[PDB]
This record gives sequence, structure tokens and C-alpha cells, in this order.
Amino acid sequence: STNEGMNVKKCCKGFCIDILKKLSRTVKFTYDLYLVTNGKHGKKVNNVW
Amino acid sequence: GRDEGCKLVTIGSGYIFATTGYGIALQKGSPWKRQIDLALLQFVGDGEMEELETLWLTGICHNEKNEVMSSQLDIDNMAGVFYMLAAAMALSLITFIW
Amino acid sequence: SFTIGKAIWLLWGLVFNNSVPVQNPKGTTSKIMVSVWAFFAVIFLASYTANLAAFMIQEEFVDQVTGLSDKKFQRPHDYSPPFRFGTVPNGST
Amino acid sequence: NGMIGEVVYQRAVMAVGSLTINEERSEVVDFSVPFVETGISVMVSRSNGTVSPSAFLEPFSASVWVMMFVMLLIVSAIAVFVFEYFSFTIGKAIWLLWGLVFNNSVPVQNPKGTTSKIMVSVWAFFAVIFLASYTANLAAFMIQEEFVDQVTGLSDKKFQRPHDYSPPFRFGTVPNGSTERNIRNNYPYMHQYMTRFNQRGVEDALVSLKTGKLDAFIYDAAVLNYKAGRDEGCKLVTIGSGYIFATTGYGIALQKGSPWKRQIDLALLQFVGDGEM
Amino acid sequence: KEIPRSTLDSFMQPFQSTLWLLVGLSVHVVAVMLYLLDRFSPLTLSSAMWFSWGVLLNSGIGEGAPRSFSARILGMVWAGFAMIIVASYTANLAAFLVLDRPEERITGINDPRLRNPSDKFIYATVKQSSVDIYFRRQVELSTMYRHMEKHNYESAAEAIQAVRDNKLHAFIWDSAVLEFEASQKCDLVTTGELFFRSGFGIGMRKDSPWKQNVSLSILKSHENGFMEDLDKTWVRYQETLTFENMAGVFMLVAGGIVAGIFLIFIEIAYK
Ligand SMILES: *[C@@H]1O[C@H](CO)[C@@H](O)[C@H](O)[C@H]1NC(C)=O
Ligand SMILES: *[C@@H]1O[C@H](CO)[C@@H](O)[C@H](O)[C@H]1NC(C)=O
Ligand SMILES: *[C@@H]1O[C@H](CO)[C@@H](O)[C@H](O)[C@H]1NC(C)=O
Repeated sequence: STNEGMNVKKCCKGFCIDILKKLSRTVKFTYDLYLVTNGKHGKKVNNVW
Repeated sequence: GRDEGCKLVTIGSGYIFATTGYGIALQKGSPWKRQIDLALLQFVGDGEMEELETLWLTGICHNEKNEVMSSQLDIDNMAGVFYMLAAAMALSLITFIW
Repeated sequence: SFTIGKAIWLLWGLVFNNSVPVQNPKGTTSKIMVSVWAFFAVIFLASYTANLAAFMIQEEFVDQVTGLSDKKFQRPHDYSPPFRFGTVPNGST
Repeated sequence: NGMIGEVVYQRAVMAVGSLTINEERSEVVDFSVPFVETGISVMVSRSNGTVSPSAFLEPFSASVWVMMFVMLLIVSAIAVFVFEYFSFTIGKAIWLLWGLVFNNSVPVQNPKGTTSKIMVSVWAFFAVIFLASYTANLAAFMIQEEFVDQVTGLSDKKFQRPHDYSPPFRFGTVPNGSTERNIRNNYPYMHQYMTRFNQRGVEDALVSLKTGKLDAFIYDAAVLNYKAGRDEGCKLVTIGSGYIFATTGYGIALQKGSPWKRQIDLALLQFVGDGEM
Repeated sequence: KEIPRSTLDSFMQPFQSTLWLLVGLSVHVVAVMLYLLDRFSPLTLSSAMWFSWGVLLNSGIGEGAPRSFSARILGMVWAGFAMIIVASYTANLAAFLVLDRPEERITGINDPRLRNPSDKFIYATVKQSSVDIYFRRQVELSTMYRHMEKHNYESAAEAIQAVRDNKLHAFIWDSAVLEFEASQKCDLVTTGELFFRSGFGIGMRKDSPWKQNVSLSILKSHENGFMEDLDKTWVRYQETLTFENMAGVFMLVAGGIVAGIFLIFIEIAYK
């Protein structure tokens, strides 16, 4: 019923995590990693992604 | 590859499908396109991507194992021998009428 | 004394040697030809059993559906079990 | 002489390459920690051979044959019971029942009372599945394949004298090598029968093994493992895995009292302690 | 990797129930139609049944031959039928008991089901071992560290009894000790891939007069075969049968013998 929540810190490993870490080794950018809370990958629901 | 028992197997190797890939989506107008593309080609160009694929892809269930799946039974073989048997019944009828 | 046309039944019952009591061949040449035929049948049996064993060893695997354009992908009433397949919701697929 | 002469007379600091470990080197110099498990081994002719089907005890094990004799006695007793009703199947019932296992006996008289026919049917189905199991055991005999070593190890009775056994053979090592001192400190007669059977080059010794100019050869284990891992012809699966052999390692020789020794030992244990070795 | 194979050989009853009923109904229909063909000729029923069982049976029996002007064609078809059945059955039973060998093992440390573990593959080690330090140093082994730290044991014999009771599914340990346990307990088999080839020596103090001569004495023990003698004392010193398969076959054979004897009592009581 409400839209208030918390930002839980969670660990991330895997293939794309290694891709991101090696790109940070090469391109030298600091990642700002978080998860999606809107939902799934993406779909244009009535001209709204 | 992590299928316990090697039961669930895909159809071949993806022949009759969309045949696409994965990439990194950026905003329309980002200046980081070319450097990230050259870095991805560098990761392809040295096998470091292949090292990560070796690390992060299981490969135990190989393609078309010759395991215990032969259940000591065929149905079609004695079915065709029964078709030959029905032909033998027909030839017996032909030799019996004359 | 009756192995004129009955020799075919004798021969293709002794291709397999399935205990077919036929006759006593008093002719020596007939016994020699039966011996050669029996040795031929033994090596043919060994070759056929080896062929069956190697065909078990050469183990291929057919598939139920080998295409996205399959006729099974038109209607599951086309065959007697109606098979089932879905996708993920709200997905690109 | 060689690297030992260079280190002892101090025209060099250390030797990096492949180097055995024995008493006289530890007398004159100091080894490092060993980094690789490298003993010695023997490369022999080791031809194809056969699969050796000497004896089989899997289907019957000299005790199903008891069941054969028991059911022969049972069939003979019921043949006497058939003869009570009604014809030489009293003592001939054994030859009748066990001659039809291999389905080529002379056709003996059989009664019309169906009793002998039923028990011949049961015994015959048992013989059919027994021959099926026998052919299956012969088919599963193909699964294992190993030609055994003619020489078990360095303590072989062949190594006492090649004239003691019917084929004479031959074996060598390297001239002016450490294996000479490794053998002569333990087996002088080995060297006395080996001295006529010397050679020059390790690959030359391999060619002499392939072309039949040499029967056996004694060298380091991992070097012959590498030679088996590069062999053309693939007729070389060596004697065991270093069971009855010197079983040493490779080290780095330093001066007696060099300050580098502890650091080199820690560096080698770091190189093993991360999988980089 | 110790699970018995072919405990009953799947002859008729562990196999699916077609072939006995199929061959029985087949020989029944064949015997009926050949006896009816013998009636319409262009102990006769007993002779036809005996001929059917003998052609289906392939051993050798002193039987006669009925009037078979067209029945010998059906008999030779039945003969080829019977031999292709028994040949197919012998061939696929043999070829099934050849290829009855899965991969039940792990094949070394490079197992992604152990890199990405689960609640099934329970692998652990001795609590506070140097194996734990060796896996704690390396950068990509912390997941196996997290898996093993839940179920580490105090001594190795505890793990031996646990995997003997199948409470463990894998156990990282030194090679020759597990080879010795394989020699002791035959229900314990190691894996093939050898990783981290290490050395076992003597724990020593700092700079001491026993630093040099003890190493010299170990080298003296290696130059002779005294270590080989110690291997002979402890390392080398190790420790279709048709009796689980064809035992019930023989029991059904003896039951058929008794039932056939009783049926022959009934037959002599009638005839
Ligand atoms: C999928 O899309 C619909 C569109 O209304 C949305 O309501 C739903 O929450 C989404 N989630 C599912 C079921 O995948
Ligand atoms: C070993 O070295 C000596 C040095 O004089 C040499 O003459 C000889 O040919 C070499 N071969 C042997 C005996 O190993
Ligand atoms: C070690 O061995 C040497 C002989 O090689 C001997 O003189 C010495 O007493 C031994 N121990 C010491 C005190 O170094």
C-alpha cells in the first residue's frame, strides 16, 4: 500500500561481474552498482518503458 | 551442463533460432561507446574472455553421451518383423487358396 | 529320398539351425556341402551379432522436434499427446 | 666437472636446470627445496602383446557346475520315473542333457510323455541364457585392456642375469651421469652388465629402442614421461609411476652459506602455493 | 563410486512384461493356425506343439514332421523369427552390460558443481588444516572455503567414518593416505587428477646441529631401498557371477520342475 522501503546492501558475483571488474581494470571507471526495482528486463507498456 | 543426470538437453546447438548476442546498452549520445567497444575487442583479442568462459561455463554433460539411456528394448524392430509376419500370413493365404 | 524341393526348407532351416529334423543325408557330397553351409552360417551369425553390438555402440539420438517451423508447432491435436511449452512473462522472447 | 665444478670453484652462483639429488652434491654444495616430484624410471621395448585370456571364473566359479550335476541327477531320476510308465536314458541322460547345452549332440530317443520334453525345455532355456551370459562376459572382456610389464621393477630377477631367462636383453644409462653413481652405490653388478651396453644420446637411445638396437634404458621419470607425451608411434606406456625407483626431486644448488637460500626456498613455496607451478 | 551393477540382469521380470507374453501368444497363434492348416491338408496337436516349441527353442529334439506342403514355409519364417529374437536379445543384453558405466566421480578440483556448490555435493576437510590455509590464500577458492567451513571435522578418521556412512560426498585429502585407506577399505576410491604435488618431511627447529645431518640421513635413506622396504611394509601391503543374478532363475527352474512333476502326475492319472 505504501512505496517506502530500504536500500539493502547485497553481494554480487558471476560472469558479468567479472566483465565489469575487468572493464574497471581497463577503462578505469568506478561502478555504481544497484538492482532494478521496477521489475523485469524491459517492455514498452503503452509507450512507457 | 549443471543438469544432474544429463537429462535436459537442448536441441542440437541452436541452428534454427534467432542467433543473437549480448552487449552493453548505453544512452544515445554517450561518449563511452568506442573505448568500451575497443576494450571488449581487447578482451576477445587475448583470450581473457575465453578464460572467463572457461571459469564460468560448466561442461560436464557433453553433446550426445552414449550412456544408460538404451533401456534394453526396441519397439520398432519386432514391429517391422511383425509386418514381415503379416506378409507371411498373406503368402500363407495365397498358398492355401492354391 | 525326398530332398528335391524339400532341400530349400532344409537349407533355410539350417541357415539358422533351429532343431529342424529333416533327413539323413547318405550322400557324402551333400554332407560336405551341409558342413560348408554350416560353417558359413556360423560365421554369418557371428558377423550379425557383431553388427548388432556395433549398432548399439554406434548410438545416435533422434529428436522429437527439430525445428521452430515444425508441423507440431501448428496444433497439438495433430498428434495424440498435446505437448506444452511456454515462455517467461513480459520477456523479449 | 660441469655445473658442480662451476659452482664449487665459484665461477657461477647457482644452477637452475634439471639436477638430481645425491650425497656427494650435498657434501660439496647446498640444495634448495624440491619443487617437482621427479624420480627415475625405465623405458623398455613394451610391444603390443595380447589381452591374455588365461582363465575365466566369472560365470560359473567352479560352483554352478555343482548345480549342473544336481540337475543332471534330477533329470536322470525323472527319466527313471518316465521309464516306470513305459529307452536307454538311465546313464545316458547326463550326455543327453549336457550335450544339448552345446546343441550338436546325436538325436537320442525322447519319450512321448512330454516330461523329458518339459525338462529339456527348462534346461535348454537355462543353457540359452547361460550362453548369452557367456558371450556377454566375452564382450565385456574387451572393456579392460592392459599388456603387463615384463619387468616388475629394479629388483627384477631379469636384472640379476639376462642369461638366467631365455631371451637375452640389454639396458643402459648416460655416460658420466649421476645415475651411474646412483646405481654403483647400490648395485655394482648392474653396472658390470651395463658397461658393454652403453649409449651416447637420449633421443639416440630412443631411436635405438624403436629400431631394435636397444631393449631397455634407465633415465629420469618425468623426462621419459615427456618423451611419452611427445612420442610418435605411441608404443611407450612406462613401467608404473615410479614405484620401485629413486624417487627424488629437482633443486637449486647454491654455495655453502649463501644468503639467497632462504629467499629462494620461500619463493619456490610461493610459486607452488598459488598454482602457478 | 561403489554401487553394484546388474544385480538381476533384467531377464524377464525386472524387464518390461512384453516379451514372455508376446512370444507365448505368438507361438500359441502359430501352433493353432498350423494345426488348422494340418486339418485342411492340401497326437497331431501334440506334434504341432512340440514342433513349435522345438523350432522356437533351438536345442535338438527327436521329433517328427507333419504334412507341411505349405506349413514348412510358415515354419521356416518362424525359425528365422526365433533366431532373430534370440540373437537380438543376446546382443542387446551383452551390449547393455558392456556400456553400463557412468561417470559418478568429480575429476579433480575443476568441477563447476563444486565451484558453484549445493546441498548435495558435501565436501569438507579437517578443521584447522594446512589445506584450509592453502585454499584461503588463493583468490578464487573462497566459495569452497565457505562450503567446507560449515562441516569441517576434527580428525580425518571422523571423515572416513562419515563418508563410510555416506554423510559426506567428497573429501579433500593427501594422496597416499587415501590410497592406504583404499587398500584397507575397498569401498573407497580416490579421483584421478593429481593437484598440488607436495612434500612430507620432518618438522624442525631453527639453526641447530640437527639441521644438516638429519637431511643427510634422509638422503641416505633415499639413496638405498630402505624407503622402498618401508613402502613394502605399509604402502604396497594391500588388503555376471550368476549368484545374485541366476539364483532366482534356478529357484524358478526348481519350482517349474516341481510343477511339471505334478502336471505329469495329472497326465498319467488321465492317460
Ligand atoms: C507483466 O506485465 C503486466 C502488464 O500489466 C504487469 O501487470 C505485470 O505485473 C508484469 N509481471 C509479470 C506477471 O510478468
Ligand atoms: C667420461 O669422461 C671422460 C673424461 O676423460 C671421457 O674420456 C669419457 O669418454 C667419458 N665417458 C664415460 C666413460 O662415461
Ligand atoms: C654432523 O655430522 C658430522 C659429520 O658429517 C659430525 O662431525 C658432526 O658431529 C655432526 N653433528 C654436528 C654437531 O654438526
